[PDB]
Order: sequence, then structure tokens, then C-alpha cells
Amino acid sequence: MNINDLKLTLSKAGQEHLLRFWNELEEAQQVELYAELQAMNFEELNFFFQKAIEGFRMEPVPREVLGSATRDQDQLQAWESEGLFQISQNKVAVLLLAGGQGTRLGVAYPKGMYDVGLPSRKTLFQIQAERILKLQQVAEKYYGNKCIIPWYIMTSGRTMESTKEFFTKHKYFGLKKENVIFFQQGMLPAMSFDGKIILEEKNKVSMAPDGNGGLYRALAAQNIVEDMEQRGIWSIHVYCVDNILVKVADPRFIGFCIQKGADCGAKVVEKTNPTEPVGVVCRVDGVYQVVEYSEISLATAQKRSSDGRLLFNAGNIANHFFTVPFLRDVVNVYEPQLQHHVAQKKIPYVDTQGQLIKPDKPNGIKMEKFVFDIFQFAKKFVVYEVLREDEFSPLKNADSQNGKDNPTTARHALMSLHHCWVLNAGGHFIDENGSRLPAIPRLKDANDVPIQCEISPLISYAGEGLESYVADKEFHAPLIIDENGVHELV
Amino acid sequence: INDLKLTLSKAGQEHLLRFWNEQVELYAELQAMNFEELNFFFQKAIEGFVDARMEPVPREVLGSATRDQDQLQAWESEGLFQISQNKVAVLLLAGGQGTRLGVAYPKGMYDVGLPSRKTLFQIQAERILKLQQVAEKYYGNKCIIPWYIMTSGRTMESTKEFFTKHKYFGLKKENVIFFQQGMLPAMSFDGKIILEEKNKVSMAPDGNGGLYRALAAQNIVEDMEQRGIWSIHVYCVDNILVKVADPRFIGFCIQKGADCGAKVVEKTNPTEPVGVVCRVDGVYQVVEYSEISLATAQKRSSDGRLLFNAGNIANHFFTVPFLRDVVNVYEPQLQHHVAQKKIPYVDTQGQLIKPDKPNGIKMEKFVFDIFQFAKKFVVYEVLREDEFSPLKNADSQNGKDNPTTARHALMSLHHCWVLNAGGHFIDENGSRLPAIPRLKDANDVPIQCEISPLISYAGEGLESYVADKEFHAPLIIDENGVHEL
Ligand SMILES: CC(=O)N[C@H]1[C@@H](OP(=O)(O)OP(=O)(O)OC[C@H]2O[C@@H](n3ccc(=O)[nH]c3=O)[C@H](O)[C@@H]2O)O[C@H](CO)[C@@H](O)[C@@H]1O
Ligand SMILES: CC(=O)N[C@H]1[C@@H](OP(=O)(O)OP(=O)(O)OC[C@H]2O[C@@H](n3ccc(=O)[nH]c3=O)[C@H](O)[C@@H]2O)O[C@H](CO)[C@@H](O)[C@@H]1O
Repeated sequence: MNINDLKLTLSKAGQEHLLRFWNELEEAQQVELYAELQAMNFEELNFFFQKAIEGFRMEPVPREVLGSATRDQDQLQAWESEGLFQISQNKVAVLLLAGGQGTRLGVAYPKGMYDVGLPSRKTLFQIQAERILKLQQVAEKYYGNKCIIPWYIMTSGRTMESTKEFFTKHKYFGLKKENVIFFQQGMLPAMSFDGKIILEEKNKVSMAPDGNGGLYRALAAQNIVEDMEQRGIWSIHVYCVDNILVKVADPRFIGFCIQKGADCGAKVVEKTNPTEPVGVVCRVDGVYQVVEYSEISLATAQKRSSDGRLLFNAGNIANHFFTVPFLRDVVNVYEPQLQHHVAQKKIPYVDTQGQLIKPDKPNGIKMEKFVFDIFQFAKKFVVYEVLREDEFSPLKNADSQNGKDNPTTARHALMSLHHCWVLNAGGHFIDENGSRLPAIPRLKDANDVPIQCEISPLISYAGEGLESYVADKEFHAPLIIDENGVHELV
Repeated sequence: INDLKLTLSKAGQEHLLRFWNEQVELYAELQAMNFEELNFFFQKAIEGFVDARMEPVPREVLGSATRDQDQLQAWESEGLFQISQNKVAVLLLAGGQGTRLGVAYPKGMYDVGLPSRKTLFQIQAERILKLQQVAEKYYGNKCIIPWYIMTSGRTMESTKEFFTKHKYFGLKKENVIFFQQGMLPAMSFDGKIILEEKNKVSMAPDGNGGLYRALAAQNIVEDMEQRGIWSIHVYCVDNILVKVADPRFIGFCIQKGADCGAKVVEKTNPTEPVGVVCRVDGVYQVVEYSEISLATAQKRSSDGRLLFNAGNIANHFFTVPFLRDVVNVYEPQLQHHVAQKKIPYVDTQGQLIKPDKPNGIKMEKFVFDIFQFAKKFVVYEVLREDEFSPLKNADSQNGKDNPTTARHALMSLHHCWVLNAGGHFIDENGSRLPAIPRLKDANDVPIQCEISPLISYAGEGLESYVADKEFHAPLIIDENGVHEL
């Protein structure tokens, strides 16, 4: 096997242009490109592209399959108890989707390492770790035994190394290294409209992660489902890394799904603005699915039911519940049926002249599978609705962009929530003279700021357990309550 | 000589002349303050330093643009007819002034960064011009919607200058009426008027409820009657989406026989800073966002919505006879709302300081505190994406209601109007773009679109401009036609 054999393989697949700069490359760059091309399956790539080019009504879910933290408040205690019981029996794991890479936030590292500016400065990864540690601790107190919630973390080619080092450096935030399982998802090449793979540099193919639905081939590639079975796990909480409010391994959502006998569940918040970028959960021809926000028509998005609400209001917050036997079937049977969603994009490339170009017009497509496309195969699907102020504030954009879902909105949503937890547990906030501040601040002058408050997950998972700390007392913000006590910063 | 000196003495405000022997303007201002009244206001306001009695808005007084869509045409027709008969005026509350946005001019002059660069004042003026034009086409006669603008001592001059410079944006000078609202001094917790400068008293506008005394001082109500106006649409200057003189809301109040109406949007987040309309002891009130308890704000009804979900967007309907009664009879009943403040001051020893802790309070009357006197009050609910995106904070602050959110809310709305009228947006290759874009890369931006009010007031009248056509954003549609930037 040499360059001659590779040239023939590429030419038979219509990709010989991938070696066009070979004679101009430094020897080290030829070694690199040769290795990369050798690891690609050009036949499969050609097939994916063909389907993508070829592949180039909705009804709300029935009320019988939808549960609501707000309208079904009378059942929360029973669901929470069932969820904590499962966690205590070591039957629950969580799986974090952290393979996304893109630079829209303007930084080079993965989003889980981002510091949105909380008083504690904790990154998303650390806040998530502390919620998992908190539940292991709470379950042990209500049942007596120690328990474990394994943390599977999916990374991509451009995040595996950095994510691993970050964790190593932080001593896995207090969890045991043997209970954090990193695995990488696959990558796919950008392709021009004509079917040719795009070179980003003279010696580098333009590659990107294969979508969060690439989760299923990644699980098969690293025998993850076998690992789950061997650990004796029944339930998997799959979730998105970018939401500072995510209730990792939420016992209420998990208990609800277990009690309903579901093999698949989706957590949602009410969509109220027609153009909000969230996919909507629904069914077509009796089969459940999510219609992504970029695939819905304005007429559909704006449609209203008789009560005044949007007809399609179950907004996907990328928090799902899957049982292990369902994932096993997905991985060994259904995966090939998941289709690639295609996006036209401006892909930086090197031109036939050897210069690096930033296209003024889309020059190719990106193919990706979506994690929620397996809902259609579930034997029993349920939906669980929660309030967005308690559970959903995503980090998608930089502050300098469109004005929403950015670090500023994220830190303020967490601080407003924790400020409410204190008020609800009987505490109050005061100004410098000790006069009581209102629940909603008058922000009238340039120096006025909202109340800054942050409670560590170790202290409170969702608002419980604060009365002994704050009932009948008043605090000067910024207020932090953590394992080292109560702290008023200056 | 010691005439004012004795005046201050009886009021216990003699300290205001502590830097006198160290003198003209400090006299002109000092002699325009009713010290007797100010002590009375302070005592009552500070006195003793409602939630349990709050009841939700009943369905009988609430109309909805969404739920009552079948009646919109009739309401819209009634409002346009009124406008055509010269029976409608608007009143802008533009006396507010603060350092929050970090600029030295009034909010009406703010340019939030739209493709046209228009200021809030200009957009509002064009919506007025637009309804005069539409009413003339439908009924045949030229008509007038007078524009009363309330300013404060810190906005009056700048405002007039700006309008003069812009030739009143196309409206006639005689139909734009400026008037100033009164002012109030900051006071220490012990009731002592605070001096900002050894020669200047710390002063601020007396709240938007200061509107009623302002109307009396300048005989504004008489002007309205002289013009034959029946309906007045009162509105806040900071909302880029405000439907000035909205025929639907005006038509709804007229048809319901109301003398007072409040437009609202559904409040869905318990801590959103909007006052909530409610009923207390049989009469309507707005409980301001800074006066509600968290328990009440968070309460939910059986259908899952907030129990107090009628969010005030500071857009009110008042009949002229009601305002007359308020100005001449009820006004004295309005109470002052208090807020502690860090007031920059010049204490003894001519020392100028910036308080590290609040050092006094400011008093304000609120415009909606007259709802309780209405003979027939109504509430009209609209969608926030069509009607409410306020400018309250600078971009560098808390992350909401800033120039960025305001410009994006107007452009998203106009982008929707184009789609709903049959137009399409395309990328550089001519492929059609989705209604909701995937924003994944550093350079991805939502569709920029801006339609001048002179072309479309609320999404109508666009068929001949965009139906079955494709456009490359930024797209601007104005009196000069369609422009692709
Ligand atoms: C496809 C999908 O899930 N869409 C949901 C996602 O949209 P959104 O537009 O965020 O979709 P993305 O696929 O980019 O990202 C979602 C998550 O998937 C991860 N990721 C993405 C690509 C990849 O190859 N590998 C990978 O692991 C990201 O790290 C993130 O954790 O969140 C929204 C809520 O905020 C939901 O309303 C959308 O329905
Ligand atoms: C008292 C009042 O109206 N509160 C409403 C105002 O609150 P908010 O606190 O946001 O607003 P402000 O009272 O400061 O200002 C409202 C309007 O009144 C004007 N103004 C203010 C003070 C003054 O002395 N003179 C004056 O003319 C401002 O120029 C602005 O046009 O808008 C919100 C919607 O965004 C509503 O939910 C609040 O219930």
C-alpha cells in the first residue's frame, strides 16, 4: 500500500482532486494527508452524499402522553421518589453531548469549559459534575447506601484531548475517574454541490462532527451499550452541554418516565414566540418526532389553538430519557434508517491556486444526523413539560451577536433562579443601609444591577434545603452559599 | 430680602442657604418650590414606610386580538373612522431622563441601529403620518392626529430642537404640542431637601403620573376640547414596536363603551419587570413590578398560565371627559411611590460626593393610578412579538431590553410580514432561506429587514411589493421603493 494504490482508490471514487497539491507538500504534510485519506471510506461517503442530494401533516402529541411539572404538581413527589430510588439502586447513568465545535462564541475551546461569569466562576462542566455528586449524596441519605451515576461524555475529533486534560486537571470535580467515560463521535467531510470532498488546506480535508445523532454509531464504535449493560444501567439521561440550568439526572423526569413505562421521553418547555429556535415535539401519521426549528414553515410555527397558545408549543430542550434495551435496538438495528439533515454552508477552502478563501456564497453542504430522530422507533414515548425559568437558559451565541441565548442571559437566568430560591425559603435581600429590596429590582440608573446570588448544587439541587440558612434573615448581594458556608462578597 | 429665608425657616429647609455667603439661579429655582406641599408629600409618602386583596382580571372586561380575531376588522374600522373624523389624539410620555443608556440626550432620539438609522421619535411620527394617510384614502378627507408630547426640564429644549431640525418629520408644527411636567427634589430620609450643588437643588421629574398636573398647568385638556378630540392614546416612548394611535385598540375601547382601557401582553416569566393589571376591592389598578411579592408573581391558574398575567405595556386609552374629571377632581388622590436612591450631593464644607449607600428618596406619581376612577375599564391583550420590545438598558448591562434586542425585534417582525405577504428570502446562490435560520458560525446573522411605517403600519399593503418575489437581505422597503443593501 503506497501513494499509487491510494490514488487509484480515490480516482475510482471520483475524489482524485484530494491529491492535487501532493507534489507541493512538505514531506511531513504528505505523511499527514496520506494517513487521513487512508482512514476514510470513500464508497460510504459517496453513498451518503447521493442520499443527501436525493433526500434534498403535523399534529400535537395526545394529552395522554404528556406530563407537566406544573399541572401535575400532585404527582411530583411520587415521581421524584421513583427517580431517587432508581439512582440509589445504581440503575441510572447520564450521557452528555459535547461533540459540538464551531467558534460562534469566539473562543477555541469546548463550550463545557466556558465561564459564563457566575459569582463562583464555575464552568458548565463543573456545575454539571456537582449536580451529579449532589444526587449521589441525596439518594444515599434517603435510602442509606452509597450509589453511582456514571457519566458518559461524547466528544468529537476536535475536543477529546482538551476535554480529557481539563477533567484530569480538575481531578474530575470530585467524581471518580473510573465513573466518567469519554468516547468520540465520527466526523464527515464537507462536500461541494458537485459531490467532491473539500480540502480546507493543501494537506487537510475539511471535516466536522457528524451531528449529535452521530451518537449512535459512536456508541457502537466504542462498545458503550455493552459498558452500560455491564454496569447494570436501565435508564440513560441524554442532555446538551450548553444549558447552565440543566437538571442533570433529574429524578422527577426520570421517575415520570419510569412510572409511565416509557422506553423514550423528551423534556420540553412551552414555546411562546413563533420564531424561537427550538425544535417542536409532535406526531405525523401516529409516529412521534421532533420537527427542527430550521425545517418548520412560518405558517405552522405561528398557528394558534383555541386557548390562545401556539398549536405547536412543546419546545425541545434536548434533554431525553432512553432505556438501555431501546438504545441497544437503535444501535444494532435502527441506526441505518436515520437520515442525514443537510445544510448549505460557506466552507473555508484552498483554491486551485493554492490560496485560502472565505467564500462569499455557500459552496457546499454539511451532513448531520439528529439525536431525536430515534423517537419514531420507541415502543412507548412520553413528553414531560417543565418551566423554562427553572430549567432552560442555553448558551448559543456571543454577546456581540443577536442579543439572546448568550453568556449574559445565561448567568442572569441562573442568578435570578437562585435569588428566587432564597426568597421562597424565607430569606430576603437588603441594600447597604439594610432596607429590604423588592423581588423585582427597579433598574433606573447606570449603576443599578440585579441581585447576584449563587447556590452550589452541593447545597441545593433545585431549591430545597435552604431554610436553615436563610429563613427570616437578610443578605447583602452578591450572596454565595456553598460547602464552605454563607458568603457575602464585596 | 429675608422673605424666602423665613419661608425656608418655617419649612425647616433653611439649610438650603448654607452656601449662600460663598446666587441668581439658586434663587429662581428655590422660589418655584412649594415647601409646605413638599413636607406634606414627604410625610405621607414616607408614612408607615394589597397583594392579599389582588384579584385577577375577569374575563368580562378582557378582549384579545388573538382569541377575538373575528372582531378585529370591525374594531379596526371603528378606530380608523374615528381617526378620519379628527376625534383621535396621542399623548407621548417623554419626560423621563436618566443616565442608564449612557447618553446625554432623551430616549426618543436614540438610534438602535436599524438599517435606516431612524430614531424612536421618527418611527413614531411616521406611524402617525401613515394612519392619517390610510384614513384619508378610506374615507376621502384629510385628517389630523395631534401629538401631545410631555417633556421634563431635562428634555424640553433638546426635544424641540430635534423636531425643528427634522422639520417635524413631515407632520405640521401646529399639530405637535410640547408641554413640561413638574419636578420634585430628592430628600434625605429625615425629610431634608438635598442640594446637588452649593447653588443647585437635586431635582427630578415627578413621575409619569405628573402628567395630570402638567395637563392643568398648560391647559392641555382645553386644547383637546377645542380640537374636538374624544379619544386619547397615551404611550411610553421606549418601545420600538409601539402601534401609535392603534385603530384596533381604539376601536375596541370605543365599541365597548369604555372611558379607560389598558393594552397588555401575556406575562409568562414571574420576574419580568412589567406592572400587572388587576382588581383590588372592586376597582382596577396596576400593581407595579417593584411592589409585587414573589409569591403573588409566581402564582399559577389551573390552565398553567400565571394567575396575574396581564402585563402592562404602558399603552392606555382615556376619553377626554375622563381626563377632564381626573385633572379637575381626582388628581389630588394620587399617591407618591417612593424609591431609595444614591443621590450625588454637596454636603457641609462644600464637599462634593457620590454616595456609597443610599442617602435619600425620590417620589413619583404613576400614570395608571387613575384607572381606579374609571366608569368602565377594559383590557386588550396583544402579542408581544407584534407590539412590545422596550429599550430600558444599555448593551453592557443585564442582557435584556437593550438596543440589540430592540433592533432585532423590529427586523424579525418585518421579516415575518414579508413572508406572510408571500415574499421569500434567498441566499447568495438563490436558494430559499428557512423562516428560522440556523445560526452556527461566527458570521451567521438573522435576516435583516426593515419596512417604513409609510409603506406598512402592521403588515398590510405589501402584496405588490413582495408577493411571489425573492430578496437578498438586508432588505429595506420605503417611500423610495425596495432596496437590497
Ligand atoms: C439537533 C438538536 O439536538 N437540536 C436541538 C438543539 O439545537 P441546536 O441548534 O443547538 O443543535 P446542535 O446540534 O448544534 O447542538 C445540540 C447539542 O449537540 C451537541 N452536538 C452537536 C453536533 C455534533 O456533531 N455533536 C454534538 O455533540 C452540542 O455539543 C450540543 O450539546 O438544542 C435546542 C435547544 O437549545 C433544541 O430545541 C433543538 O431541537
Ligand atoms: C409607572 C409606569 O408607567 N410603569 C410601567 C413602565 O415602567 P418603567 O419602570 O420601565 O418605566 P418608567 O416609569 O421609568 O417610564 C415609563 C414612561 O414614562 C416616562 N416618564 C417617566 C418618569 C417621568 O417622570 N416622566 C415620564 O415622562 C418615560 O419617558 C417612559 O416613556 O413601563 C413598563 C413596560 O415597559 C410597564 O410594565 C410598567 O408598569
